[PDB]
Amino acid sequence: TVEPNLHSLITSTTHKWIFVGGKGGVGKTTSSCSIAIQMALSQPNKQFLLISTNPAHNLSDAFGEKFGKDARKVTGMNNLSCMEIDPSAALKDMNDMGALADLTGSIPGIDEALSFMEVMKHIKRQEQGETFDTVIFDTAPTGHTLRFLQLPNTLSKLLEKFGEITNKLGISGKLNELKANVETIRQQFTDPDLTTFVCVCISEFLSLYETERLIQELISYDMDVNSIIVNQLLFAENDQEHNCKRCQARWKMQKKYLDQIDELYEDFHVVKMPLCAGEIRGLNNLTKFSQFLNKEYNPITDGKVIYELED
Amino acid sequence: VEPNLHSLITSTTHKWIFVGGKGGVGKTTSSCSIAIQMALSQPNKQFLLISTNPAHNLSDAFGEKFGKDARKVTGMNNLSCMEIDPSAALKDMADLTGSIPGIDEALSFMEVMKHIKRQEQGEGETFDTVIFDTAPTGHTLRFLQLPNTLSKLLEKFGEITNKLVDISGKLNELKANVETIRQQFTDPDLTTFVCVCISEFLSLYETERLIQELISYDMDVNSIIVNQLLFAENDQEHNCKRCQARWKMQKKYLDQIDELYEDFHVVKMPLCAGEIRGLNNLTKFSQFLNKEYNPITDGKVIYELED
Amino acid sequence: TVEPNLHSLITSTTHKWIFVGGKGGVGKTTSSCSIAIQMALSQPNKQFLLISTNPAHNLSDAFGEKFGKDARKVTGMNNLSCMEIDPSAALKDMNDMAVSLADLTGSIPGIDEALSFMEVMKHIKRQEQGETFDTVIFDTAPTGHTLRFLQLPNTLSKLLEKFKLNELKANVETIRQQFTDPDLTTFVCVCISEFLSLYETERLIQELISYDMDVNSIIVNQLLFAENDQEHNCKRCQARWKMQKKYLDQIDELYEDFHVVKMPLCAGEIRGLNNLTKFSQFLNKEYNPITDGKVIYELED
Amino acid sequence: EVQLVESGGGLVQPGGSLRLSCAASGFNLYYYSIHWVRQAPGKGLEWVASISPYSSSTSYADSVKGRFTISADTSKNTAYLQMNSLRAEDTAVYYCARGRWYRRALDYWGQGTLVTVSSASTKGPSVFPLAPSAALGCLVKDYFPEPVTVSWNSGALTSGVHTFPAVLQSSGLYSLSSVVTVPSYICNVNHKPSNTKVDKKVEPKSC
Amino acid sequence: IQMTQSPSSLSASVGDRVTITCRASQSVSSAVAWYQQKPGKAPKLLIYSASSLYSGVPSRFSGSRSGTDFTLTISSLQPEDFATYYCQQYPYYSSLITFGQGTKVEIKRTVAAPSVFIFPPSDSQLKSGTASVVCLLNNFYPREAKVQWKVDNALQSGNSQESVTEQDSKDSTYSLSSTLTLSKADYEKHKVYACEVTHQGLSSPVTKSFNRGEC
Ligand SMILES: Nc1ncnc2c1ncn2[C@@H]1O[C@H](COP(=O)(O)OP(=O)(O)OP(=O)(O)O)[C@@H](O)[C@H]1O
Ligand SMILES: Nc1ncnc2c1ncn2[C@@H]1O[C@H](COP(=O)(O)OP(=O)(O)OP(=O)(O)O)[C@@H](O)[C@H]1O
Ligand SMILES: Nc1ncnc2c1ncn2[C@@H]1O[C@H](COP(=O)(O)OP(=O)(O)OP(=O)(O)O)[C@@H](O)[C@H]1O
Ligand SMILES: [Mg+2]
Ligand SMILES: [Mg+2]
Ligand SMILES: [Mg+2]
Ligand SMILES: [Zn+2]
Ligand SMILES: [Zn+2]
Repeated sequence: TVEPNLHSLITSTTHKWIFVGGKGGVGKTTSSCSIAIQMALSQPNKQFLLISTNPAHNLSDAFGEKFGKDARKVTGMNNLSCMEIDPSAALKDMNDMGALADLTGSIPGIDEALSFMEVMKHIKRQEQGETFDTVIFDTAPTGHTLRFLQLPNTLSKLLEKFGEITNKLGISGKLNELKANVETIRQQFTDPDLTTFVCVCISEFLSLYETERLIQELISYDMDVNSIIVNQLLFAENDQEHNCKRCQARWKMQKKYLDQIDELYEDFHVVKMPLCAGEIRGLNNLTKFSQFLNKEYNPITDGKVIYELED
Repeated sequence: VEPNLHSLITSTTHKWIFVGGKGGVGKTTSSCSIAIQMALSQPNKQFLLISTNPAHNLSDAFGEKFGKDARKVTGMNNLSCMEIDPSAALKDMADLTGSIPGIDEALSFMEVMKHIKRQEQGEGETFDTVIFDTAPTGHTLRFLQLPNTLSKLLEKFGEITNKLVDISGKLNELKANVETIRQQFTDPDLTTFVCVCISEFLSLYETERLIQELISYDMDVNSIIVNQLLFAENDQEHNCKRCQARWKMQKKYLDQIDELYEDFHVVKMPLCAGEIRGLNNLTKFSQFLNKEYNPITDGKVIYELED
Repeated sequence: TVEPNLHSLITSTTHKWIFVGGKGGVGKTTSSCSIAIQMALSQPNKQFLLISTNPAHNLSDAFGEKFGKDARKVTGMNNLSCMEIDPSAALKDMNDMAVSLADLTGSIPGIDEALSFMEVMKHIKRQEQGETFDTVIFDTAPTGHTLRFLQLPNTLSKLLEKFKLNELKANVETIRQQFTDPDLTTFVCVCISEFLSLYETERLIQELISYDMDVNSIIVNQLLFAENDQEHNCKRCQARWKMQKKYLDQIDELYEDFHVVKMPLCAGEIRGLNNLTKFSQFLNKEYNPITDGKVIYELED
Repeated sequence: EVQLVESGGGLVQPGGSLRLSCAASGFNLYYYSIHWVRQAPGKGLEWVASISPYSSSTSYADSVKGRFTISADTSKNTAYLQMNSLRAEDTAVYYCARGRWYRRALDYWGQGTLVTVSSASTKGPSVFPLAPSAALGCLVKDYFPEPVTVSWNSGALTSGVHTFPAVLQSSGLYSLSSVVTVPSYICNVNHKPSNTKVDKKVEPKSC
Repeated sequence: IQMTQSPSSLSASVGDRVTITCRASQSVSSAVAWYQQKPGKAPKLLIYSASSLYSGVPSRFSGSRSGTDFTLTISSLQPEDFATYYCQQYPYYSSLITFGQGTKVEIKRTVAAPSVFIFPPSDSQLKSGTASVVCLLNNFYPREAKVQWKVDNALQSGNSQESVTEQDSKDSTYSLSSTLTLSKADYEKHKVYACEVTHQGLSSPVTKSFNRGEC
């Protein structure tokens, strides 16, 4: 049956776009960091780019160094870079190709639009030219990330009405460039060999329903989804202390929903990750945690590792 | 400054209450809890709890379906919930428009506009107080910048409008509406932003970033809910290595939070063993926003959650 | 078996008029407050009014706050109000509106029922039009004079049948049909398990039935259950309970078609919102002398 | 104590409307999916509609899509099926059943409610004796709509009784026979949708 | 898109192992369920997810998946296991629910000839202006039978209707009525009315007849 890990994705030589998403606070940032690290360690001759498309960025916080609109290598690694788009500064560097920039810089949607433009300018870079091999997206929570992924479709339909209107109102080739560019992006996003969406969730009632809507929504967009990370699991029966009323009670809830998840998502890689005692922060800890996306965590075997994170 | 939201809960001036914070810290749980407390404490006022998170969870929280039209919470006389579906709202007023980024924030802004108008006219389906279960930090900031953003935007449009049905008047009409929202949103007695957070590293810096940003918009925040606290030293169970180690970390940051935000109502809420859903469990949970949670005394409530 | 509770009444969304009556001192007032509270808690989205049509009012005394001819919210409740019509004050204000004898008219036997009825018309005139409360519970006078009141729609209608005046006849006939509607109006009988109450109670129900008034609920109040006291002594209590239990069997047999709700004699005072609420729960979920026994002594003093 | 209760089934003329109701208890239907499955006379199960409040999604079988509408009142814990533009084919026993967000199999069902669609009007049966020539019985002829219940000696005679399934005649009315064998007797027919009750004595031939 | 359930019916005895098959047109993974429906009652859930036994269902019920082929196995039929069974697919990529045509599992027993009875139209009915004559076939097995009407030695077609009961729970037999419907005028235009019954339990066809108004 389907192995409970991301080993196939981590060692993949075909995927160019990897979206990590899900409900607020399930562990998208933690998971996207971990996936990006595993791919980087697993494929040393490739260059990877982890971009946060969440307007409230946490990559800088997680690694303990400042990232921005321009990609920077993670300190300590040779092939992993991070980026956190700043709408104001990104529009400024077009401002200083300056009112326009700041105005549009705060309009709702700007963060989704500039993330999309990042994809666009990456497509143009690949064709002509040496750039990042695989790009992993630390996305915003469900609601807005769905907007982002509708954009190839949304812009395509818009650019049809736009063209026939702007030509009679009153440069036309600039439309065709984007119109074709958007298409290219949609082709790659609906290609399961080039693009995939890794869902993150927690085994709690409120995250269950939202995760299922999300997955269905993505499938409707012809977006490949075949992996689900169930994060922050207690595995209370393996503590070998078997006490703490709260932990046993919460694990009972988790385990219950974990059986429901297992049953519905039989055809998905269902990757189960433990709630750690320490902080998943800094290169070392993120790396130590990431290994369990590659080789499934065993509560009986690797039980001590949740207590072995630096402080 | 007392570690509770009693004054906000019993406030008779506030019209706009934003409940926000990082993803997954407890915005939805807290906003429901705040809305119940206020509705219970003020039975003569009508309360509306609106979700501006495109991934709505109010319906899931209460266990009943809500929509764009306000509906009363079953079991409450003066609390209603609203969850606007963009594609379905525009159909009443273009499905591609319902998929455009920012459309969620726009329709939410229009909803605020509808209510200030009806409140001004003393006519129409109205609510005395609107509480917002907001999207996470990033997009909520975009929403609260909208009065400033739209203001500048309508100025520029003025010129390129005069470039070529008496349209200038409608721009002027919008400028005025926006201006009324800006003054109400920046009035500390009418509007406040309640921050929800958890005592963890990634939450601390984002929360601080958020508050500093809200203040630059002349938005009031004097309330911070620190949620999902373990209180391990009070569990009466001095074991479980994970809880002890996790609590030691929570407690460490908790001292820092308490020191920095001394001017704020710092409300501490426990991690529950049960599920906080349904009116009853939400009501029981919400009591600790009005009267601070004593881990030594109120500890039983952690397991008293209906299932 | 008809369930020994008033749950289906408490949760009813059809009933507009609810009369709580019965013999003197059996617990109309206590029960009417209890019913009123249960309904208000069970249906917060609706407004309930509790009117005392007993000229010797006790609602103010029972809750411990001043009610009067003008409806007033029960302190602690968001959707329950009480009204105690003062005949002198009502006639005083009415006579003032006339300018814009009254003393004596407020002293005539029957004025209380006439003014009570006038309160009913006041709510159906405001319901029929967009010109109030969804459900009105009546804490009535004892049996005798309550019957005169309930027969009053028929009495006016028939007298005016023999006999501006259309409006009157139209509004009277409207109350006559709604009071005889099982889904809108019902009568909850309160009684005690004592011989003097038994025959009056049976007389009362039969009378009501003949008026085409619906009655399907009986509260048997002030029961000792001395077999469950944990004491199993006190000669008076055992002797009296022996007598109560005997009649309770007789009641259960005769009224098999009725909701027969059994309520225990409490050790404390059933006064104030807190104690009335704690008592009222047993109208919704039947009282178990074995399990719910402790509540008898938990009444706040 | 989980259970589903259907209601609102009855007789409707073609092109007409009918609203079915499914009252749920023992659970909150908001967190589950509710389904309508129907069963035509002598036929198999056919799913027609589903609703999942927790996703705001509804789903219809092509055979009814555009004509039917499924909805739910989560405050009344009740689901509904609005049937418009009804046709003869829509005649069936309509069940409501429950599914789970992770399992779209139907675990709990109601008792079912009968919907009959025809231009024919309600009519009570005529009862003729099938006198013993031993076997004997009653012909219950020309009634509408289903169902009819028959007894013998008001319940006393049950052994040897064979009550045949109704047959729809060309007239649009149903007919069936009920027989019993006894050693060489009154049949009791009850048709509620017309509120008819006939007792018909069956004796040998007078010759 | 179309679930093919086979066989459409099957006879078996108590203690037999029986297998019902459902073939899915497309891959629906393991999202298939099985139901049991008894006459007049709502279906009951037996198995979900192809092979997972639902709570309260006896262990003699079993399900397996082989690609798009799904099986329901009853390892040892009990008297109560006799009913109709339905498979059902609920694919993850769709919101459609699709049932199979059903399988009626019935009890096998020994051959039993029908006892045959004929009933002329009653005098009560003739006064009403119509004529129904009924042929009764009582307690036979197997279910297969043919009834033909002969009026004055002439075969009838399109003016008869048959009805058959469900298997008797004790006798495990069927019964059948055939009813020839004519107008009173047509009824009185002929003398001899006979229904001929063909069944495997009969060496030669049995015929019951009567002359009109001869008592
Ligand atoms: N397996 C884990 N064990 C222990 N702590 C965790 C684990 N996963 C996440 N955390 C912590 O929980 C918090 C939430 O993690 P994270 O930020 O990655 O989720 P998120 O989906 O990206 O949130 P957001 O919606 O704001 O973008 C973080 O403080 C993180 O350090
Ligand atoms: N004090 C608590 N105790 C126990 N569980 C909690 C507590 N607060 C929240 N939860 C649970 O944790 C999850 C996250 O809570 P919640 O939905 O309210 O946060 P959120 O900020 O609104 O998330 P989102 O960004 O997606 O909108 C929920 O499943 C909720 O039931
Ligand atoms: N179950 C009970 N337990 C204890 N005390 C009770 C109980 N029911 C009633 N009482 C007390 O008995 C007295 C009579 O009760 P109550 O006033 O409600 O009866 P009533 O029918 O309304 O009297 P009246 O005919 O004058 O209007 C009151 O003092 C009340 O407090
Ligand atoms: Mg994040
Ligand atoms: Mg939320
Ligand atoms: Mg009284
Ligand atoms: Zn613990
Ligand atoms: Zn005593």
